[PDB]
Amino acid sequence: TLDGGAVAAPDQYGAKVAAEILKKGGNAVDAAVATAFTLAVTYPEAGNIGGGGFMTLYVDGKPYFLDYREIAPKAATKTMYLNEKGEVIENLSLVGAKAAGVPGTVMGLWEAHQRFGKLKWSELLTPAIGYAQTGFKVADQQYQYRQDAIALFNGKTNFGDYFGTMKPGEVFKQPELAKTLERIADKGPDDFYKGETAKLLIAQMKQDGGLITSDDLVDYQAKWREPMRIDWQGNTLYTAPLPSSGGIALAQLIGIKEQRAADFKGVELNSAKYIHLLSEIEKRVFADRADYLGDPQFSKVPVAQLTDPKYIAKRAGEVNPDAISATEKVRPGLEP
Amino acid sequence: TTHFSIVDKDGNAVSNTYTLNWDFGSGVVVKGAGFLLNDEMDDFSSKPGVANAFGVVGSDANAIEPGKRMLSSMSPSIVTRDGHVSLVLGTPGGSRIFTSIFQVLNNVYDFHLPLEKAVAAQRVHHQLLPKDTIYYDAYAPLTGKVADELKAMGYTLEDQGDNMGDIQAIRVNGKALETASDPRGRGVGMVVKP
Repeated sequence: TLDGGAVAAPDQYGAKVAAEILKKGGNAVDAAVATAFTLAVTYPEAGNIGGGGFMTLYVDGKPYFLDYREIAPKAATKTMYLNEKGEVIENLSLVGAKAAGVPGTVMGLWEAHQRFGKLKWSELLTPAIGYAQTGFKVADQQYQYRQDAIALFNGKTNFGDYFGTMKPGEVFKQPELAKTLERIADKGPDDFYKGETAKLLIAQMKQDGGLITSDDLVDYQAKWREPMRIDWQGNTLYTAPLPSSGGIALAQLIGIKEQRAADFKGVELNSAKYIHLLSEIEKRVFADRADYLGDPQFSKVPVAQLTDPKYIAKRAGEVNPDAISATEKVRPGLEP
Repeated sequence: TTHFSIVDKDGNAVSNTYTLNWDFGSGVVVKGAGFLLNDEMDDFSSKPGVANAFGVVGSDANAIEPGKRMLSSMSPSIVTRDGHVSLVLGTPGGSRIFTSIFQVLNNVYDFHLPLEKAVAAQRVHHQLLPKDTIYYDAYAPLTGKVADELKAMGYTLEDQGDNMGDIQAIRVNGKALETASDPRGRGVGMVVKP
């Protein structure tokens, strides 16, 4: 088949770990699980076990998609981020415990591995545990993001208790995170959603006034979904369906650009004409994004209608190649 | 947010985007456990027509409800041709994620640029609201004649204050593998031989 495997990772540690797993005979999923836990240590600004995400896969010639996006706590309400007079409360949805959805990453990595991985679960966490125990060197830009974040948090959280000792180019260790990963390696997701880690999560919600409960954690499920499929020019793109907007967005971006090929003929990449045409398409994509898209089991989302080739053709017609279309006139495309 | 891409020697592929939402999420660490909690709730529409931290709006579909998943822009992607993986890619960037991927795909498939150049190339973003506003990053800012021409058309140009993505991609060319890590970030790629 191929000359080998490959990894493209957002830091050197994820790259190294993925490569070691491939060398040991793990498949792409084994490597992905070990990489995701590694970055939960070395890339805490985004790599995580307290967040969520999406995995797109191609295994033995077939496409798959795994949704481990966070879910609103049972106690969430439509106006929970508004004051008694209806105004949005500054940063209540962005900073502090009420900003958190129920985390899905540990469940997602488990489900992906149980279905498709080749190697023993616990050993996929040993790399990450090592980096948490013996540390990694903080990057310059990473520390800058740390500075910006701690200034934004403005003393409202316990962030500084755990990440305040980060210094650029110095080794940063995370002993409590090491133990948490050891529990996940030994017990599986049960530790996070039912066990010791789950208890520690609940205690933090009570300490900080958050909403997540034990029942929230016990009821969390990752979901396998049919990936979004987009075909053009003999290529087949598999990407994220709802609850991601990217699948429908890409289906419309590619489909409309193809319909407007004549306008793109001859125009150099990142010319003002190129950029204007992309903006004109993006106008219509985001008009539909705002009006129709959300969790697909909580409303009847007209996905087919928004990706039918005839709809794509109608929306492509709206593109104005010579001038900006009137923003207030860019409507949701299925609006009667 | 962050993204990684993996292909194994059997031709299987994983494209994985995951996140806390904003940098270090909510800033809340689980005492005793040591991990940060997300601030992913801001991806819901908190109030109809009111933009969230990425400038995107919503109403009923993306309104908060118990047990509901909040709308995402994360778009981990795998391109195939003739039943075989040909390109694995994804990126952070909030509401810029799928427009950045769109541009990389245009660079690879329409402009036929080599992978490293397609990923390093300037990317910009528009999203209807804010009105006629095009975003750029300090890595490859809009400048010179093109910026004047866009300004003259009626567009507002704005430095968004962070890099526009961090593409991590793998191209499969027959049996050969190529990686690209966005120069905007500190990523690393490796081809791994049996």
